[PDB]
Amino acid sequence: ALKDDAVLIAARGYVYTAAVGTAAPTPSQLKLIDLEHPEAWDRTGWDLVGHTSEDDLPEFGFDGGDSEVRGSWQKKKLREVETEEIADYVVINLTQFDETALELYFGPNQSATPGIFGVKSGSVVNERALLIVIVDNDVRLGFHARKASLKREDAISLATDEFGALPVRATFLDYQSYNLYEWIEEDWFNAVDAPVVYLLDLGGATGGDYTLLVGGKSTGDIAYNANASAIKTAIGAVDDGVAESAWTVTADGSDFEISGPLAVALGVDSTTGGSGVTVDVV
Amino acid sequence: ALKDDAVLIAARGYVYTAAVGTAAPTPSQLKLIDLEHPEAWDRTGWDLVGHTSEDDLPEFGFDGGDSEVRGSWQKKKLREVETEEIADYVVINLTQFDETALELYFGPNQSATPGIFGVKSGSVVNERALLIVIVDNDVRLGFHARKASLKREDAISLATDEFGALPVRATFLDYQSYNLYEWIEEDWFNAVDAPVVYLLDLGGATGGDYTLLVGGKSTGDIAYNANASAIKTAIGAVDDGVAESAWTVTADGSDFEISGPLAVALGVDSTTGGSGVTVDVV
Amino acid sequence: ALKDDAVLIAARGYVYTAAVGTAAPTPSQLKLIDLEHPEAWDRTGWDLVGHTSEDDLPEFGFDGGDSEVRGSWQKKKLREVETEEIADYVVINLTQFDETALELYFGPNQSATPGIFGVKSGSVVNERALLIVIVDNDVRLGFHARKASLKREDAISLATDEFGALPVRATFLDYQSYNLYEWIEEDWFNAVDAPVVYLLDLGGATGGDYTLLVGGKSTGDIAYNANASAIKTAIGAVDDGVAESAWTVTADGSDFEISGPLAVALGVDSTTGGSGVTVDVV
Amino acid sequence: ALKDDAVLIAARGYVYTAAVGTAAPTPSQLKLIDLEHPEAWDRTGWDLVGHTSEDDLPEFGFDGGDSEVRGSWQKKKLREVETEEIADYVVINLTQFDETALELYFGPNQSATPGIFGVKSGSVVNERALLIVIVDNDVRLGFHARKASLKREDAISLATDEFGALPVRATFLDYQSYNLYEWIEEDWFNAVDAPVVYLLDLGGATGGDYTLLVGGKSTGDIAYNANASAIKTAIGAVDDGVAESAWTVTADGSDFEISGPLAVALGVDSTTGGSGVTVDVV
Amino acid sequence: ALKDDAVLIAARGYVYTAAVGTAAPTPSQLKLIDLEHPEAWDRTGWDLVGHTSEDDLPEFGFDGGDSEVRGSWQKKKLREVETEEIADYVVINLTQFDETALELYFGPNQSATPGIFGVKSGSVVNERALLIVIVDNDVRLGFHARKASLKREDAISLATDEFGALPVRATFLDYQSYNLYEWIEEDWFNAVDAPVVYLLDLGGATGGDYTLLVGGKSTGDIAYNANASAIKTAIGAVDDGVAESAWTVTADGSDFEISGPLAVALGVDSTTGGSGVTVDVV
Repeated sequence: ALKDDAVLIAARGYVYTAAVGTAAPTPSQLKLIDLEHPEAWDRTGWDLVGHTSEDDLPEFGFDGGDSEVRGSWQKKKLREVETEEIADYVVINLTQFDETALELYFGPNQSATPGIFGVKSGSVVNERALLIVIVDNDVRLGFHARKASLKREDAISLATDEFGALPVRATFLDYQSYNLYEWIEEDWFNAVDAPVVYLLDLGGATGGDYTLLVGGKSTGDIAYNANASAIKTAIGAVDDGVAESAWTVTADGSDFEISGPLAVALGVDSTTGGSGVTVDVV
Repeated sequence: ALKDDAVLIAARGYVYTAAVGTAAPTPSQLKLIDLEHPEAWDRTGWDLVGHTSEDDLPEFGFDGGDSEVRGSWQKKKLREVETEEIADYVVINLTQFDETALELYFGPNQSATPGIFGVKSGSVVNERALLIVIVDNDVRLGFHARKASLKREDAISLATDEFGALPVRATFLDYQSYNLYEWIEEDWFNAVDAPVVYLLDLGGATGGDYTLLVGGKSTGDIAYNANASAIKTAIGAVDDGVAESAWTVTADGSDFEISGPLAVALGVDSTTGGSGVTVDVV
Repeated sequence: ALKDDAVLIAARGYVYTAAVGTAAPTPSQLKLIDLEHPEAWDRTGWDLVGHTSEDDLPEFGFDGGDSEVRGSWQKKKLREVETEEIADYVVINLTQFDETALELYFGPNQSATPGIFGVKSGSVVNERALLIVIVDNDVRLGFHARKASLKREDAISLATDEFGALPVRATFLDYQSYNLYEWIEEDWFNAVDAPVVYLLDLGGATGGDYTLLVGGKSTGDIAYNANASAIKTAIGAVDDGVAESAWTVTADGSDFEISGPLAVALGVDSTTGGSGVTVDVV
Repeated sequence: ALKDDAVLIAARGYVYTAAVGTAAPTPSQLKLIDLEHPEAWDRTGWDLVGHTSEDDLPEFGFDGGDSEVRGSWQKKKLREVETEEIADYVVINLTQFDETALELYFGPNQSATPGIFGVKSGSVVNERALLIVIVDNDVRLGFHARKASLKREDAISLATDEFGALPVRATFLDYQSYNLYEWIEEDWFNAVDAPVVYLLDLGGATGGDYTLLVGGKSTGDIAYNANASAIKTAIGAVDDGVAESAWTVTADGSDFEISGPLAVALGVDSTTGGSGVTVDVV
Repeated sequence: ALKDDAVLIAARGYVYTAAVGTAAPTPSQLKLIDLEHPEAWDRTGWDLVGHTSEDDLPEFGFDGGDSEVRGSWQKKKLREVETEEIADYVVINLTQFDETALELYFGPNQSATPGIFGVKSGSVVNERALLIVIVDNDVRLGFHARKASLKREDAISLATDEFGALPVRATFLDYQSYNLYEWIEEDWFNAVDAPVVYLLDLGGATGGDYTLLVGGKSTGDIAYNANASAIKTAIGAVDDGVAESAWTVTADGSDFEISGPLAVALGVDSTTGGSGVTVDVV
């Protein structure tokens, strides 16, 4: 279904890392968590990766994944076969230059003396857990990987007016029978299939009649004191392809549930009392 | 011929998916369905895939089709032959981060937990039927594939001022006896030579209780010596998608002419017997 | 051989198609035919492909034609060879989504059902004749191929703010003893060597004198009373590489028709009232 | 048609806001409303925005809408296309500096303490429903929008001569099933298309004759006791060819009434007794 | 050459619309129609657009039309070309706010309820035919666009001291091989020449058999044409708005000559006395 609440702009976001395997905040915690302070979290061990580029948001790419359509002499297209496997990564453009951000790009500090960061000959291993939180007016698309192997992706960028940047690629590694990686919103994933209810209210009406509008098409006159079976009858009697048995209607005085296969609204109202009729959605 | 009705401009459109092999709404239904609610339709089983990007529309690409002109020593240019056969697809840029629209990009949820969606490996099988309805003015060009294999086309896009995108390539695969895919629009493809008319008999009968069928559904019942308006309003049955204003009827007292946007058939023949009744195309 | 009328701009134009081998309008008919009604022509069998994009006109490309020069130890750089045979084509961007334009891009309709256009796996032949008429402001350069093989050249283009398009490539194939393709225009292919001639009016102005500007050199003064031989030797007097044997001068009664190796223009007029002196092409 | 009372001068007016989606008063019960008091209206939830400026009235602008005329190589001037979607908005200038004016412009108060309105780093979402009323001599055109995104349009004005003001732009946006905004006035939109009728009242006549006129043209004398068909014949008999069959005529009280495609009036009158003949629209 | 009649001043005017393709009144009707009542004309169904700004007269602008001069390496100036085709339009400042004006600004009314006018998005199509009649000294330069696509030009204008306005642009489009617009005036655009005459030749004739077409309808019966000029007070009495003084008539022996503002056509009188009366143009 088309949901307008789940279309996402990445307007601000945060990136965290920890020793491999650490649990991210649970999907109920992630909406209450304070993002700038990993020292305050109930899921301890996360810490911030430092500032990250506004121009270069994390690129959730892949490499490999080529495939060909194959078939017999008889039927030319019957399976699509992978030539080589997908491998999954994210590219992160760090911009802070502390040890806390050079360590992801170069690997662990190779010298112990104060005020320097030392580097050795190549092929160091730098596996780390990764958490990312993309935040849009307090909707929070969370992403977590139990293990990722980090490597530098391209040269260190410098400029005279833009920020310098340390582009690092995290490649996702399968860890200890956990998932490869994982997305964390309470309201969007494995959520309960609750049908839409139009919450009609007669609003203190007295005398006269009103008309429902369903799928953009209008029913007849509904009396200010009509019952649930009559309302269900009048919606089902709209010339619009769905039977009466497709609908439900349930009552509490002025309050009604209406629910079924199409959108419901109000056309004309002449019910001469209170606010007149209204229609909310649950 | 040149026609100005058929220069498509595709300003809005809806993308739907279903389990492999499910049929689309027919050419005469496509002109009448409510597009935003797939649970209302005849030809059930479709689900709306969610928001699709307004700039990166579905691209109907193909790979292969490499072709060479050939001929023998005596006759230099006699055939054009395909060195590689046409592997055929449509690329949809989904822009919604629900389970309903990640499932096409990553395969099924792979975890039990409420509020989480997980990933395991690069390889998955994700085969679906596809329907696209492309709308401008009143023309609604449909496109239907009985079986398509879905894979991710490239990286998840993110930006600070434009919606994040989940691009999937649907690649078409051959499904038993059926076409690889069908374009659907009643006004254009296989169009009838002249606007169709159906005959109906009163035939010198008596007593004359009978029932019609339109759009696969039975009318209200019709009596002896019925007026053209009485037949027209009985054909205007509220089980259908079509208003009485769209139908037309005419008569010679013995015989009737009927015409409109759906086919007419005899639902139940005249209960009194006698000379009986029939219905057919003129 | 500079001819400004023959410098073509394709500002408007038409594309037609018919069963293989069908004959185009003769060059003398091509000036008379009504280009939007092929049903009316003296050459029966043509019909239009429908609308074509304005931005992307027919592209008369070719593939192959690679060649090299080769020799022997006996004899250096002996002969050229064409190492693969040149393969002409034209690409037409159709824009109707009607059956009359889907059938060129997808081959024949694979479904008998009214309102749908089925497509199937594998190769489809779709050989047919082609006629194109390019209409530069009342000159009509036609082009005809008695057999072309039509294949889809690229993806269907869809956009929200520009007409959708179906690129078809028509490769040209040899048919019987006929040419591969022909350009048809009565004025300027295989036409007569029409003489270029100048008319010196002299239609009044009894008294006074004028020069003539020949090849951009002025001759001296000549009087209104002059005869054909006097005009000839005055034209022949200039320094510029030509003499009285190269020129011709003739008269329609004090009104001179002249020809030769160089252009002639009015130079300077000083004749009496009456506006007689003027020179221009026949 | 020309309607001299549908020409609007925006001499006075009022502006109101509410939570997203709340209904405005219906047009029946917009005539009765007390506009200074948005408490105790027909439909509740509205609040007054405060004093809007007296010279810089609300302006119903829009952004985008650049459209271009598309074509084809065969025929140009096919359908026109919008290259940008029209973004309707209204700009309102508020002369008040109280919290009810500042929370439209800055978004909600960022401070809890009495007697201050603290504000903070921007990007604040401020969606609101909007109602505007224009008042002109007892006709009262209203306007209503279900959702608008309010934002600051330009700098705050201050001066020593005339009141300061805050400019705010309300961009209209879609909100579920409903229209973008709706104009409200009872006698104008969707009102019954009733034809014009003229009463011809004989004013207490006792004898004599009179000339009627139509479209500025007179007709021959009508007796004080002429019947409906006689006057219908005589008014239909004039030069201009609006013949008898174009006219409807009726009678009661010994008077007559006329209706038809041209306006009617009284010319010369010789009728004895009473006021003489009388005629006007009824 | 110059004349002072054709120096238009546009002191008053009218603007009309209708369904696409309908025909304006002919040049000889436009001189005698009554402009305020489109239901009276018997040309077709036009409707009057309502009041228009009394000082923002219609602006017949255009977009595009840019041009430059092309050449060659030999010759620098050989033809002028236009890089964009002329996109013609007219801008009309409507000023009444009734539905008959708002339909042209916002497109057709999207709300079904009494007293509410609604709108939802761009990509609406609002094709109409357009007629403008520009009046001074009762000369009437008409203008007629066969198909025009109306859109809003800029914002609704509201003011405290002069009328509000609804600026619409109508862009002219090609319809079905007609002119994209026409200017209509019988005295100016063609046949600026001595007035047309029709000759009737009586032949061999007897008796009061009669019929004579003028303006498409028969004149009333006349006895044997037996008196000179006696066709006056019949022509100029059954005349559709052009009385006796408009008609100039002469007769001698077998010959009657007739001239005036509307065409005389076929007639046949006094049959069986010989060859009968006959008619032709001079």
